[PDB]
Amino acid sequence: STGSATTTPIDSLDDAYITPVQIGTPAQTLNLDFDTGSSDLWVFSSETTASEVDGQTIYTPSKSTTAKLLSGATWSISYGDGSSSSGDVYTDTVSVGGLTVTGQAVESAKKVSSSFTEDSTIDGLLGLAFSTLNTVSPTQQKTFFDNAKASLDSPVFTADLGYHAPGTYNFGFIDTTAYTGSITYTAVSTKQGFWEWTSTGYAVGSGTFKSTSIDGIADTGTTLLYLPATVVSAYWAQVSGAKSSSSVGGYVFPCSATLPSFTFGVGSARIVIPGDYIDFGPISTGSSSCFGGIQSSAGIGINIFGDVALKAAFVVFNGATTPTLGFASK
Ligand SMILES: O=C(CNCc1ccccc1)Nc1scc(-c2ccccc2)c1C(=O)NCc1ccccc1
Repeated sequence: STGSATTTPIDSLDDAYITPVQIGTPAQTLNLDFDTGSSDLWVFSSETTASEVDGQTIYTPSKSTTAKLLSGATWSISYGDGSSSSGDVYTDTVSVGGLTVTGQAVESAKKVSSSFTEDSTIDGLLGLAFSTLNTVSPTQQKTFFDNAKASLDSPVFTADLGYHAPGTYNFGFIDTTAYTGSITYTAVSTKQGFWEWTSTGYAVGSGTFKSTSIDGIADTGTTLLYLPATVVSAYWAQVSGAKSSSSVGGYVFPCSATLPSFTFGVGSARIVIPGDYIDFGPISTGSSSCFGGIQSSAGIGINIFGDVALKAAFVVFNGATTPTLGFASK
């Protein structure tokens, strides 16, 4: 089997991408944030505290004839922004572009934190990291990809995120028309539960490529590109007036600037992020100070190749017995 679905930016800055997902019988369609940095499929629901729902579409398990409460199961997650959610668990039928998994754990939110409530465009997350990170207790549950993978023509999914435009998630096949040149595959460590790999270096604009190992994760659920402070300083040094602001919480730059590209290495291959991808607009409405799309990972503990990086590439998440990651230019 295979599946394909279009993924769409939630706003004009590409802060995140949402992909429609069918849950239950009859189908309830929710727009989920496909997240290769986490492993829970969780949704706003009829059980979510009413005050914490503000425009999201909810899953109502009582209206699904295939929903079954998973007895005694709960879940609870927190993310790096201090945001969180928790609730109970149903199994139900879940489909992405007709690719169907029966018995998928659907984690129904009883509580969500303010950042989720305040974002009306995201009805939940669909995790695509490794199932070792799934938070369901006392019995850990499998991701949608793990449940689907044996049925797929090939045990893979691909992310083709657009810059200020829709893109595509494919499951089970490689669309060889979606990229240029060849796909360069690179080794993955699953020890922390992520699609963790090692970039071979970087360049800023037309500058000299620096060969240096940069360990990080391919994370579709993170907006920006988080890299070591030395690398990030090298980038922003090329933008007149750019500086790290403690109060804002990262590098800001004059909105009138033209941003240079940023290149990262995948083996001997090179992925070029155009400068415009690195502009996240005014820090507050009407400001002429703009927020940078490349930021320091110093306080994170891990580098994150988030959407800023991934959207410059066609990315293969290869879930063979020994997983690997593939990157191609596009
Ligand atoms: O958690 C993820 C992937 N899920 C991102 C997500 C999606 C929707 C809503 C909320 C979050 N990736 C990882 S791995 C490690 C971190 C991290 C980040 C900051 C501090 C400590 C750990 C993050 C993460 O939270 N990414 C999103 C993010 C939020 C705020 C600031 C930077 C990055």
